[PDB]
Amino acid sequence: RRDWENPGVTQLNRLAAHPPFASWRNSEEARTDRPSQQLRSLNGEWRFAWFPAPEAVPESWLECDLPEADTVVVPSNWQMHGYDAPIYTNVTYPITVNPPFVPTENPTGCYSLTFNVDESWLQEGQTRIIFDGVNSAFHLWCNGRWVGYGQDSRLPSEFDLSAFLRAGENRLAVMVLRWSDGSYLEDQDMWRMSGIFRDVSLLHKPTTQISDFHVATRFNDDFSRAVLEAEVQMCGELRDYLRVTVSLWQGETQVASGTAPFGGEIIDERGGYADRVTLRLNVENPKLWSAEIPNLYRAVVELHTADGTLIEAEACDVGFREVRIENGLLLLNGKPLLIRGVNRHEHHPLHGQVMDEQTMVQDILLMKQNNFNAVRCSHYPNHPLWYTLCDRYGLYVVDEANIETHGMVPMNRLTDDPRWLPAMSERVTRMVQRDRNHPSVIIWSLGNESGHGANHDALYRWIKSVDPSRPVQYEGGGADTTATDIICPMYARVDEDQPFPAVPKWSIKKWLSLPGETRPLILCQYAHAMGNSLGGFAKYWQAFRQYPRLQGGFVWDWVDQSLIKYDENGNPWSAYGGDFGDTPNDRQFCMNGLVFADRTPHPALTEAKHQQQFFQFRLSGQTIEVTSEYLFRHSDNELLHWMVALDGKPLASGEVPLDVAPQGKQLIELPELPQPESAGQLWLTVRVVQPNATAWSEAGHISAWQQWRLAENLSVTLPAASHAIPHLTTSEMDFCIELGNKRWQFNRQSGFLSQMWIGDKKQLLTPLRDQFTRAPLDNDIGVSEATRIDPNAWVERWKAAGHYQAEAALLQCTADTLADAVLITTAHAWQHQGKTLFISRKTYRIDGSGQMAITVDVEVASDTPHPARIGLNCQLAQVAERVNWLGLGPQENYPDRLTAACFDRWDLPLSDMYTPYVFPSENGLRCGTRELNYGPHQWRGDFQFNISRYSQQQLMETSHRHLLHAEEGTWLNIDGFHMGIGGDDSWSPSVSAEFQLSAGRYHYQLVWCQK
Amino acid sequence: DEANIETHGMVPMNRLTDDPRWLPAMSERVTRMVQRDRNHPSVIIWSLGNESGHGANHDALYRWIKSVDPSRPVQYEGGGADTTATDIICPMYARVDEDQPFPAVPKWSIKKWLSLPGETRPLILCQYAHAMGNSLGGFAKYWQAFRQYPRLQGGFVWDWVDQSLIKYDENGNPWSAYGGDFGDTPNDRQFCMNGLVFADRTPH
Amino acid sequence: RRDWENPGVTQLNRLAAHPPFASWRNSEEARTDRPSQQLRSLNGEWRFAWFPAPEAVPESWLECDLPEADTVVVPSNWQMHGYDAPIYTNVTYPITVNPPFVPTENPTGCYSLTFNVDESWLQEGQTRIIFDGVNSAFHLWCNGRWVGYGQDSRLPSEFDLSAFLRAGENRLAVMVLRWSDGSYLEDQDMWRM
Ligand SMILES: O=[N+]([O-])c1ccccc1O[C@@H]1O[C@H](CO)[C@H](O)[C@H](O)[C@H]1O
Ligand SMILES: O=[N+]([O-])c1ccccc1O[C@@H]1O[C@H](CO)[C@H](O)[C@H](O)[C@H]1O
Ligand SMILES: O=[N+]([O-])c1ccccc1O[C@@H]1O[C@H](CO)[C@H](O)[C@H](O)[C@H]1O
Ligand SMILES: [Mg+2]
Ligand SMILES: [Mg+2]
Ligand SMILES: [Mg+2]
Ligand SMILES: [Mg+2]
Ligand SMILES: [Mg+2]
Ligand SMILES: [Mg+2]
Ligand SMILES: [Mg+2]
Ligand SMILES: [Mg+2]
Ligand code: NA
Ligand code: NA
Ligand code: NA
Ligand code: NA
Ligand code: NA
Ligand code: NA
Repeated sequence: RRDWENPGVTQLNRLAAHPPFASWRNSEEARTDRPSQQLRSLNGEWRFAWFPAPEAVPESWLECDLPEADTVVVPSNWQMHGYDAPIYTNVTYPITVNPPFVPTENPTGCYSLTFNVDESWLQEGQTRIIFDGVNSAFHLWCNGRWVGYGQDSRLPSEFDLSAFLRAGENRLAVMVLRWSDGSYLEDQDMWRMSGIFRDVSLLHKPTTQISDFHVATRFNDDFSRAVLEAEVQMCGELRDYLRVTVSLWQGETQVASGTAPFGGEIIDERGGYADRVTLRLNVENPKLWSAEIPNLYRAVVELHTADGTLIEAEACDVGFREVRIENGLLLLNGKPLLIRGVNRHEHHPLHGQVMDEQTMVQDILLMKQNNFNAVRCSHYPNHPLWYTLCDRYGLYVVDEANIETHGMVPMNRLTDDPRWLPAMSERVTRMVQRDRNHPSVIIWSLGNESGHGANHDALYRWIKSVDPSRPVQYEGGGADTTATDIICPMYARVDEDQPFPAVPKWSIKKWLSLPGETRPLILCQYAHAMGNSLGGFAKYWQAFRQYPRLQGGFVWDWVDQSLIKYDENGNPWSAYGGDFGDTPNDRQFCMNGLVFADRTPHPALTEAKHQQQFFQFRLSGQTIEVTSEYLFRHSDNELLHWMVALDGKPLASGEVPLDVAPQGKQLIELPELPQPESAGQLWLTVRVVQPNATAWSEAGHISAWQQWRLAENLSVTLPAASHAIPHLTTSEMDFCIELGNKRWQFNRQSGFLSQMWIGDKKQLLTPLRDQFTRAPLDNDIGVSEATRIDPNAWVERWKAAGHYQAEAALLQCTADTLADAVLITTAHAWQHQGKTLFISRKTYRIDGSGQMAITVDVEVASDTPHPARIGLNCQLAQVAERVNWLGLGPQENYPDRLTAACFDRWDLPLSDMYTPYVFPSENGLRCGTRELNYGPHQWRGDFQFNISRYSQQQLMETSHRHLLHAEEGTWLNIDGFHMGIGGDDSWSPSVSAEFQLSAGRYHYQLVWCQK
Repeated sequence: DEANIETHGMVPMNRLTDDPRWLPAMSERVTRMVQRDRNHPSVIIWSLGNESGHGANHDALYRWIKSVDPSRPVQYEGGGADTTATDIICPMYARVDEDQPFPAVPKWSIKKWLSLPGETRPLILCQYAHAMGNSLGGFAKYWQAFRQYPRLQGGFVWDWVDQSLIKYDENGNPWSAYGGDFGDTPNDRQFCMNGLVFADRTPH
Repeated sequence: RRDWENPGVTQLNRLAAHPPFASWRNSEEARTDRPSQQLRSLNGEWRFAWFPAPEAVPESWLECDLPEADTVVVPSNWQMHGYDAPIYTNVTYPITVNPPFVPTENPTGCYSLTFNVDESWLQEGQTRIIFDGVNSAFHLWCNGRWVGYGQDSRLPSEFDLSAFLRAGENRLAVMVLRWSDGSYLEDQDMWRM
């Protein structure tokens, strides 16, 4: 049969889909969500054997274990056990595109399990097996007899084993095909793996059972009254003595209960459903569910007899909330949402695509701690526990069908073809059937990157028809097609249009107002967090706040899809595309997360946290106005802390309880802040602290912050008469300056400061030179590759211009002695293929105090690409333990990504000054720095800097962080100016004009002195 | 042009048409018809089938056609003749002036149907005036209505030709047979003859 | 298999649907809607045998004409030739309602034809068979090898026979099932044939 090369066969003998069941036989257990004796896990140790194709599978395997098999844990992806390599390809399918056929060499995983079954399960009722996730298709045999087949790697497949099992020991055999016609619908940008990767279980249900149930909650105009309506269907023999009771509980309190015999209302000329019943329960003043306060009730559905004997019970958590689009706005409980979302793939660096509760809870907690209120299931239905957790912790979810055909040409080749309508419809319909009772799901999505075809239009209407309670979205075909209730583009910029033909990506602000357009706009993916990125994140947030119809978005994405590999000494390291011998591959494009694979945050997460704050502040005089962005709760677990500091030196602070209604404001008068006897800048910092711990945060959690510069007192105080005067020694090749136990040497042919001594100790490993380049970020590189250069990428514009090859030419080097100091003057030109790219003019003035004042004036040819930076650099001979600076921090910050950083005095171990991006590049800059301390040196001025054991050269020559090695000494990069990092996307230049170094002439000055 | 989908005998009538497991099967009956007949200018309206209730499968298919071929309206009478799966109010046997208010799927007088609150579509009976035996009494009352009301745009008489079959007697003489005459049972007897013309084309 | 008791399988190896084709190799003929040499009719006399269920059909029939078969005209409805009774039921299904199953006694018509194919059709190009109407479902074999399956009694089912024919005489074998899961969607008020 070759059922795995026929989109017309997506399954054989598979049971209908339905919401999570457990068949409790005790109502209270159902109410409490406790473990059910009728639902057994078959997870654990299985037998497994790998074959290169299904044809190679021995027939004996159906009857008995293969001696060559191994014993492995299930769920798992077999690539993670080393049986074959996982492949990282983004768009291009991992197999030849020739639908619906798959390669003849098709890795086949033969899993088997010998286990026991009690007669009690067989003597009555139905015993089914449930495979929550099998990638990508499989055949199932039980005791050597063929049971059935299933496709869709992301939804459960269940089969009735009642007639196949026997009391005692039984054997399951499952042949899993890596590739199948299902693969053409699974072209998501993620590792391509396979296997039994989600749970396997056995479920026992009575012959007469609850086969489906749907819960709806409708409200009156102000949400002070609701009706809970639960439709219940049965399978089995109808009998008049049968009943269904549906009860609603708020904790231990029973809120409502209704009982009815089967028999629905008349539907049409042939009657109604004799096998269904709908119970309707009124609820006054329901506690409403939202991500702010995830109030939940428990619905218990009991199937029983008139005399009271329970047959079985099913149940679910219920959240009272209405989701609707009106007048162009997405409302939840009648208030317009502001989605602070993120797309999250199911990824574990060691377990591959196998999810576990601990990881899930770790993700959720980090999300809520960082002010996210929503998640999109990019790009398939998730493991079932995820929805339970979103329901209870409180996150709005976009549940998305496992349909992605990105690699087709054109993208809608299959989605517009009716012969693929059935397979696609199963991917949508079965998801809705399984997840429609979860209150956390607020929007359905038809899949991802599959163009726009008529099949999407058919399925969009199917959903709208079956479940009017939730909007339907879909980005394919241009983001605003007839298959979406929400304009949901990916990577559309804030102000800049990208008018691609047929599927233009307009500026979001302009998109909203195109002729005839009225829908809300929520980006399905925005701000690509690959490497050092998130530049321009604030721009989105300012627009979402200013424009009602701009309702937010899902950042791309939560966690890097890096996998762990082990070196020669068995040490682990983070790998990406190509690292398993997979080819073609898309290299580092699999790492786009706000957190690394092991959940440590990237610095960008803090920028997200800050922009997504729920409290806004303005300052006026001594007055602070706090405005709450919560729609439903009062700030009842919040206090405001404030502190006033001069140049990092705290002068005063205090705290004020916050009591602001949702959407309201609170004024807070700060007490008279005394004046200050000292030059410097006074800064006010406020933080919102949650005094009490919550289900997702600890006591003392800071949820928001903001700063303002208050007065500044410029220094007008004259240094003081130098104790001594520096001496200049001139030789043919050098200018030397001596002062006390310090000496500076300037080489007359190079024109740079080549050496500095403190006593007899040399302080430099390489001379102090201008630097106009940076080891390229992922955003600077984009898609450019040696085999296919993208001449438009920043890195290629820089290379081509000669930025990385340009050599300094001396134009001038002079020394003069002044009354109290020595002045060195230098000028250099940087040229390439005879063009002058940059000209740097400087003065060094060394005085009686031993301070060295450096002034730098640079010219940049208007016709060369704007440079990555304009600074100086050097390799210091010293290695010191800490770094202390008065500037923005404490974490890495760049020009277009520094809103979350605060101006203060920070002190960190040197290694915290380096960001271990998997793919190395320029990293760890801190901007807005007035003073920097390292070892006995001190630099003062107004600059940006980074300091670490790695040279730019090394970072730009190294592709994996595990291969970097500390160089002798410390590399110090001190910049007058640094280009933004961008990140709107990572494949097209995205650094905003206001963040490019295009002024033509730049000036900066620093004072180097000994401390 | 009408898809080969009729599940009249189910209880309730949309049992299959509302079941996603039957969407595939239904879908091919509709998509394969459009793919075959879309270039004929005589086809001016597509129909989703007949007496199959109103199920979500119908809504999905209605949309698919609207999407693939916007040139022709889509109609479908199931579920009450004015559901969200039809561009045309297309009842079967609705009377001219007399309402028949059956529960869930009332059959209003056609004059009154047009003007129900919120209604604005054209009304063309998918089936009207049952030509079984000596019949067509009251035919003129429809025509008078069709002519006076712009939005009453006519209808399709039920039906063209009797489905009687020829049998031969003892003497070899042919005779017109109906339900049960072949030993078929259960059967619906003469309900198979409702045409304006006899099976041999002779007019009634 | 029992593909006829599974709404998940409405066809196997069937080609996509499309408007009426004739593959004219002369433009003026296509202009005038004249007959095309590339579109041939298989209508006329075929061999036919009736069985009470698919389980009763002999394997011999795939490769060899059944001597007891009769010669009858195609197209036709087998009730009209007297092999079984046509049934007139309006609403009530003619079979017990238990989708997607059908009765185990399921009248099966085994039709077959030996016909010629010129080498010219085989040296190049594609040769497909087109059944404009088969009620209600069927399996098709060509020269004893299985080709495919189809449902929906009112639309054409087409199969590529390019790899199955040979120049000269060829034999088709079509096993037509009276009832199938397709029957649940064919409850029109008319004779059931
Ligand atoms: O879709 N593409 O053909 C394509 C080509 C070059 C770069 C990105 C790109 O598509 C983009 O890839 C990113 C990578 O993280 C995401 O997968 C995103 O969904 C996709 O649109
Ligand atoms: O898809 N990618 O992630 C990716 C990374 C680096 C280079 C090319 C690449 O994908 C490639 O991008 C080009 C656009 O430049 C095309 O869209 C191509 O089909 C895609 O495979
Ligand atoms: O559909 N019915 O249940 C039903 C019951 C009794 C009488 C007619 C009837 O249905 C009507 O029957 C006529 C008979 O020629 C047509 O088939 C019409 O389409 C159907 O609605
Ligand atoms: Mg298949
Ligand atoms: Mg993609
Ligand atoms: Mg590559
Ligand atoms: Mg700020
Ligand atoms: Mg009768
Ligand atoms: Mg079938
Ligand atoms: Mg021969
Ligand atoms: Mg009927
Ligand atoms: Na907004
Ligand atoms: Na990616
Ligand atoms: Na408070
Ligand atoms: Na690098
Ligand atoms: Na009229
Ligand atoms: Na009739």
